[PDB]
Amino acid sequence: TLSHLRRTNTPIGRDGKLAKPRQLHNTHWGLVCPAETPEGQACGLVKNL
Amino acid sequence: KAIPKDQRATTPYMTKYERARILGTRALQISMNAPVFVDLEGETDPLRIAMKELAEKKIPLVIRRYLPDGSFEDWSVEELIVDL
Amino acid sequence: ASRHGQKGTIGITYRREDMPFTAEGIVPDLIINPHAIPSRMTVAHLIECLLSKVAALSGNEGDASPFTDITVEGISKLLREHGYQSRGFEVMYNGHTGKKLMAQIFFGPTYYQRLRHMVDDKIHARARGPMQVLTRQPVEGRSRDGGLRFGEMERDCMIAHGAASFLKERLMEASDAFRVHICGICGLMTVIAKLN
Amino acid sequence: SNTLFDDIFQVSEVDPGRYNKVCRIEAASTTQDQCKLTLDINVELFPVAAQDSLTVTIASSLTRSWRPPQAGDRSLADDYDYVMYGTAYKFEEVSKDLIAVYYSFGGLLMRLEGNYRNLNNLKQENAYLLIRR
Amino acid sequence: RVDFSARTVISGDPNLELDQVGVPKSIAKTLTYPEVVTPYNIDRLTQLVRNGPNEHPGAKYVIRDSGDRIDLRYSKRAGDIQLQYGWKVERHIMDNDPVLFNRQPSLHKMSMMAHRVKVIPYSTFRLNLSVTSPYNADFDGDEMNLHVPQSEETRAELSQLCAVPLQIVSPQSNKPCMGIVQDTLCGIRKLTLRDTFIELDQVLNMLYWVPDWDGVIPTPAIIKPKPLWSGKQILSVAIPNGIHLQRFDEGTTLLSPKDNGMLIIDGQIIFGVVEKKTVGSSNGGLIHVVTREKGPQVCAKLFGNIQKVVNFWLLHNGFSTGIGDTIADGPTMREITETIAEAKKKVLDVTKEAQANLLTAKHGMTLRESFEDNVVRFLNEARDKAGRLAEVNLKDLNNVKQMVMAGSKGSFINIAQMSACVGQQSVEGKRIAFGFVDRTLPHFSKDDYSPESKGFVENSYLRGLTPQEFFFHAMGGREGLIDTAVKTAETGYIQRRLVKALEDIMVHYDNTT
Amino acid sequence: EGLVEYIDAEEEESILIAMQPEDLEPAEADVDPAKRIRVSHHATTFTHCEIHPSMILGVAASIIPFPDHNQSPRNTYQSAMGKQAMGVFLTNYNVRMDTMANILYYPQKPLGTTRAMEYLKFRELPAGQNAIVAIACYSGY
Amino acid sequence: LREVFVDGEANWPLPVNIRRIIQNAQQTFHIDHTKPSDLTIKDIVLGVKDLQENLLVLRGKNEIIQNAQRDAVTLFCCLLRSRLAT
Amino acid sequence: MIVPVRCFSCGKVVGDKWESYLNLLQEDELDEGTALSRLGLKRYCCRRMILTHVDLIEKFLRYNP
Amino acid sequence: EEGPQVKIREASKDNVDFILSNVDLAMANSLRRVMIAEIPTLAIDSVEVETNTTVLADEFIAHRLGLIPLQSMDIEQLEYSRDCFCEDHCDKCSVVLTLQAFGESESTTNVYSKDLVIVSNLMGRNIGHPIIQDKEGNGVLICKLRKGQELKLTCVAKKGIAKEHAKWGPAAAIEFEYDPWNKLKHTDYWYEQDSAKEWPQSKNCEYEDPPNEGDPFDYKAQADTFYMNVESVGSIPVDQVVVRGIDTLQKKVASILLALTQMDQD
Amino acid sequence: MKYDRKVPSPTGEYVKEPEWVLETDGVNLSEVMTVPGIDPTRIYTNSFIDIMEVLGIEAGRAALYKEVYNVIASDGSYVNYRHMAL
Amino acid sequence: MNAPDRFELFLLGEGESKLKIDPDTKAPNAVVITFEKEDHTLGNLIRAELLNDRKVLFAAYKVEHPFFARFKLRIQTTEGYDPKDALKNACNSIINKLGALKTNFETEWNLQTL
Ligand SMILES: [Mg+2]
Ligand SMILES: [Zn+2]
Ligand SMILES: [Zn+2]
Ligand SMILES: [Zn+2]
Repeated sequence: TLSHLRRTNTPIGRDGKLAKPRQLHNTHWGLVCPAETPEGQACGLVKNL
Repeated sequence: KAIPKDQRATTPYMTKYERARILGTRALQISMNAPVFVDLEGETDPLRIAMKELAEKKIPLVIRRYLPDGSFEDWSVEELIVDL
Repeated sequence: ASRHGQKGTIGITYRREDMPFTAEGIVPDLIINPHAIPSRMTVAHLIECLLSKVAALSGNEGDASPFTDITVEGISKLLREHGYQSRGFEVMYNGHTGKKLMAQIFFGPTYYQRLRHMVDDKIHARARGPMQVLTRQPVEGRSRDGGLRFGEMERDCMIAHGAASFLKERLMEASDAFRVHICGICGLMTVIAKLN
Repeated sequence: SNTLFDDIFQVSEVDPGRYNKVCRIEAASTTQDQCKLTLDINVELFPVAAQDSLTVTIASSLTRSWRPPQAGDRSLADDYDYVMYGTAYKFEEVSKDLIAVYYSFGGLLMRLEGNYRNLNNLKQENAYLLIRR
Repeated sequence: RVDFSARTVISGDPNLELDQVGVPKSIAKTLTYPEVVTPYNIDRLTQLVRNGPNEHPGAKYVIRDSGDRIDLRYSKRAGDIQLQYGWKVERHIMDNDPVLFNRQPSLHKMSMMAHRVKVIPYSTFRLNLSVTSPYNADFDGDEMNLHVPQSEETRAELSQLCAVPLQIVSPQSNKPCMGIVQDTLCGIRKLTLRDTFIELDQVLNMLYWVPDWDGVIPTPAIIKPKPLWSGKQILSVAIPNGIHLQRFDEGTTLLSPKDNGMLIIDGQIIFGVVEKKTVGSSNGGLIHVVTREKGPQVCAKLFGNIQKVVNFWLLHNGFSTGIGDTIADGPTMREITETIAEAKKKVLDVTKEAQANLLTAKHGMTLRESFEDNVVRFLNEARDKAGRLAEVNLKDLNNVKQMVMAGSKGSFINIAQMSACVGQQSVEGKRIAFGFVDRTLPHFSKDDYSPESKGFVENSYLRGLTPQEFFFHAMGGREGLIDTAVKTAETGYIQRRLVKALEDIMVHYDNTT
Repeated sequence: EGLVEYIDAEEEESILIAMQPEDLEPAEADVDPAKRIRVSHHATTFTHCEIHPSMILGVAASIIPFPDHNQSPRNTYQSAMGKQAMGVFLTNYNVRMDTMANILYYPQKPLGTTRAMEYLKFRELPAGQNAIVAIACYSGY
Repeated sequence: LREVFVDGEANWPLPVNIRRIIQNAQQTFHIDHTKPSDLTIKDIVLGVKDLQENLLVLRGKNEIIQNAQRDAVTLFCCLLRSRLAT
Repeated sequence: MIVPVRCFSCGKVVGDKWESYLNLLQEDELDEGTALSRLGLKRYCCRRMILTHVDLIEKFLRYNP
Repeated sequence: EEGPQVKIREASKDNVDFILSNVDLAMANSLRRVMIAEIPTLAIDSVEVETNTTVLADEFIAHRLGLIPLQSMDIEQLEYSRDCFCEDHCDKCSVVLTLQAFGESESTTNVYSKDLVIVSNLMGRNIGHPIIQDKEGNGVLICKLRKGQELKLTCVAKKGIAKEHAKWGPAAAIEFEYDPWNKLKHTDYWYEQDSAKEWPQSKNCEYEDPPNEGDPFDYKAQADTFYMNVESVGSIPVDQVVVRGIDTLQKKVASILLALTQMDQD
Repeated sequence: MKYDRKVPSPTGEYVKEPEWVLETDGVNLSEVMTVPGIDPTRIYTNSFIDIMEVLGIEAGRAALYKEVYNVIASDGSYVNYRHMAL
Repeated sequence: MNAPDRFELFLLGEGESKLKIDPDTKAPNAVVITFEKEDHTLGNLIRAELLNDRKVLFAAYKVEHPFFARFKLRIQTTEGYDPKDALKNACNSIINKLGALKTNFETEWNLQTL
């Protein structure tokens, strides 16, 4: 329940296919979680803090 | 267009697809309450019966093989060599 | 499933008699296949075991927090101060016969979770039933007592096999199928068929 | 109803290649300096130490299921201590006038070398091996 | 969508035949095969009718020539009824009916194979392990489908064409597409070894387990004081007669000291340890032979035997896995530590030797580009090799190694990354980049090109990563999980087009195409 | 009392940070052959220090025991299932009228834990059961 | 061959495994590597020649086809003769 | 949510030792591991049975009708 | 005396540490299994719920009750409900219990198994008594409750055995062991440097003489002596669980000889 | 680049007789072909689209098939000629 | 759902003898007894003791599948000695043993204190 309260959605309509953002950036360290992310479909777009 | 028993060209063997349809086709007929030209050594399964009807090559059927151009070659199950 | 993406289902239930046992007397609540370890390399599952098989003995809530100063070498030290194999392995006898097992096995407590999606919430069969109105084909879901989709892919597959008719079937005699009257002239669904 | 080979060999060495229960043994004869021997052996039911005096025999007898004991009072060409039974898979020619045959007992293999069993050694499966002392 | 279709969770049954599919009763009682009332059946048929549509072996509709249904679950004259030649009786699916089993997605001839029905308790479709890969399914809650034939000719197209055993050799790789896995495999080896001897009592039960056992207790490999049998010996009982197979791995010499390769004569293992190569989906493997030598039939029937025999012996020899299989000889740990450190300087050297502009550009283009290619190549070289140490120090009694040897599961890599050292992570090739203006994590000093920052995990999965290691590692893995989210998008489309392009292409009767 | 600050991503660029408050501070004047291998403290500029690393995680993972002992992807899946598991989603369930809901007859607080749980109120509302497990090939089921 | 498989590559996908077909022929008659054969050298060569005459893939009664036959057969025989060498 | 009667694994009874256990703590001020051995729970299978369990029930009761 | 003798070691009211000698493994285990899931016992096998205002839901409690160990020394004389011609349970094949509780105390009311009341005729025979071994004397806390939380139940004990559901078995755990100094090599000890040290030594070792290196391998050796320890839930004195076991089994082997005869006539 | 070509030794054996070669990075076959020094017999552009316009369809195919075979073969994925072929 | 009723693990149904004896054609003088509603608890035991009858040439059992409590048993013996009789002996032999055990046990138990 908590988990669903700390979730993020990244609206990349159109640019869904890139060596993109779905990537785990460095700036992300500490603010977002490294592992907790959905497989396929809309991966790395949605992040849990 | 029709092809004489001679001038025959196709395989002398039976395509699995041929056999399987025959077998199926026959069994179907058997279970349709059709005459069975062999001694049921106590078989109650139309397939099984058909399979026998086949290993004794006593199946009244003729495969008509059609050729891209329309003409066909007719082959009987009596002839067709069943290896597989 | 455990907490290391080690999801699995049940494949059968046994009883203390059939289950393998340890001289101590104990027996397993659950049996996972070792082949679910190498290629997946989930050592934490493997480690949770050893840790817990100890905390359960000392009654000291074993800490398995991320980056810390805890060792496998250091847990085995505790666990042996308790009498059992320093590695967690234990001797075990075959339930059926009762003869020792040539090998030894990894035996221990391991928090597992029971996640939704239970078989009976899925089993689902049909053979003729409700029929979509417009289409006149089976209907969707099991809840509405519907049927199953025999899609392009399962189609291409039959064609591949050569199963000419098992196909015609799935498509006619097993779904749509309908009879109609055509005109031998204007090839249409015109014709007024008063079937009496 | 015969015998097929007799001699005594001396172990040149014993090799337990990661095999806690079996060791392959090679030994030379005490007659012709041509007869050499290579043979796997169960070192748990019949230990063997380097340099020993072993007796080797063969023969094809004393093929219908195998009968357990009972014969506690029957035939027993078992005046030995180790007695296996297997098959031969090849008859090789180690150049010149030297022929060697290979054997196998459900896993255990055997290699022999010489030349006077031209009419002695058969080419059939049957063949019991023996060893004593 | 279609009628006469079913779907549930599936599981593994080391007791069914390859071609079988354990259907749960629940379904059998719901799916009906319309049979035709005929003198051959009338007796047995009416029997069902009577049996009602609730007892298993039963039926649930009867139909007269007048084209009208008889709802056997109601219709006052339920118990009544005298069947008739030419009538039909939609009956319950019974053991041995031919069915079209399958898992999605379907892009393989081997994604839909016919099977011998086998009504069973509990609600899960049951299949044989060795027919797992053709469907490419796991029992992690994998739903499979099932379609039931309807005519006699239809069920014949499934029997004579789409039948699991008929599918053992794959046309798109001219080789077997079904093997022998996990337990069975991992065990058939432990059972084979020269060091594996079985005594009477057991030797028998095994013999028995094999359904075609000519009922001839085979003369013991050993007799001397205590009569024993070799694993190879009885397993051989599973191998028909007329089988011949020569192998020769590496040091193989018709006396294979390492018990390499393998000889099988007149269906009897003469020598050599059995495993993946011998009993897997390999080309000239045991299966490939049997199928081509004896017949599709004989083959399928072969898996069974092996499985049963083996599985049984395994059940009693037992097999496990645990942390103990990941910890290596104390010294081999240090020996690794330093083998890592030494590989750090061999880097550091090339570090200053490039900070002092003494680095040959190299055909490798760009000095910097040419720098990396040396560093990486230096650390990898260390991992692979850091492991080559543990891999050889793990005794022949280490479960993990055993699963690897038998090849049931695992690669030596998996050994390294667990007991020796993980390795250098990566993103598009170029080790961990600088998202953090001239560095990796704010826990680092600007312009640090050392390995511990460009993303090199020095610890083994056993010791456990560090904040930094852990984090990079992540970025690294999370990659696949992406080129899978996009690949998946275009993959599909390709797959279809090809297919939609070559539909109509079939070998005609003139042998043209 | 200025003893801790809120540093975002941007202002994170221009700073240095210590992992551990201890290990990464004292002087260098032996080392466990079992532990892992952490680099060093080659710097004396540390603007800030990390409370505890674990905090880089999210709800999900926070529950995984020893996530620092598994192939990164394993933890990525496990953090997608603890969502499909069962437990005690509250304690007023016997008074709630929500469509669907699942409760475990006998919950059990895990034997293997993460200090991080303490704030996730887990020991107070578990989601599994410490099952006695044996990794063995048995029936082949 | 060298004009086809320039690479030099000798291993190829071909019907009829002849390596085995013989291994069977071997221990199926318990042949012994001691005593001499009994084959007329006419036997071998003149037979292996008749063999190919029957590995028919196409059948036609005319040239065009009976020519395409010799083709679809080629790459094989070469393996054949390669193996059934006097 | 109420102690469990008997330990899933081996079966020995258990549901009574609750208050007895929860007592050797608050009153006899002891350390869990020792309390259990004192309640006859020798093996971890049962041992764990108690040590773990969370009496949510108590929190349930605190409700109303 | 004649064959399979015994030397009971430690032994009490709930445990039976004993050295069963001169027998066959097979048998040793057979018995074990029997003692586990084939010794008949009684337990609640049905619950008629009149009124429940507790937090726990019906079946939940229902379930609990089943487990509640019940007396059953005189179980051998109380026919299996599926035989007591009576349509659906006679006094001749089933005890019947009751449970009623009310939230009187303005402070949590514990409902134990002692609160169980037998209502049918015992016909004078130890049976259906909620077993108790508690110190205070109120064994098995069946459920708790607040203010006006009511609970009215109707329990119907019956025969049945673990095989048919665990709530029956009077076993609870059985120790088993032999060849403590692995002399038959029925196991290959997994190690790292030296099994001996790494692999703990069981207390049972003393009761059998150690190895003695040099000595070859004893291949004719088989398995006598089995260090067993039968624990009990209480529904039967430990001892019987051992005896009644040795019996049920004994009885089974008979039904085969018996069945063979009922088959020799035709 | 120094490629390792295998070729007929005078003695018969097949051996590695390395050769230097140029790999473009833009493409205009039509003319890089008519340049002296190159073997306009072994030239090749991964762009079969061209190798078709220049060299002629049949060769095009050859390239096509060749290109395809590779794509699939970098995964180490065998696929019996016939298919891709078709 | 599809779960069979627990009691089918020891309660024979309509028309099913604990025993069913079939002649094995593979070998001479051998039989296959199908013990319904039984399992290892018994099978293995009979099997084991059945092995001491020196007049017995073959004895092995097997649970054809876990879902079904029932097992097969095969017996073979020295021509002139019907198996069934060998089967009995085994059983009896078994009983006598147990009997003694029952006995000898009690004895030791009564001599105990606590
Ligand atoms: Mg999947
Ligand atoms: Zn018209
Ligand atoms: Zn317990
Ligand atoms: Zn009654």
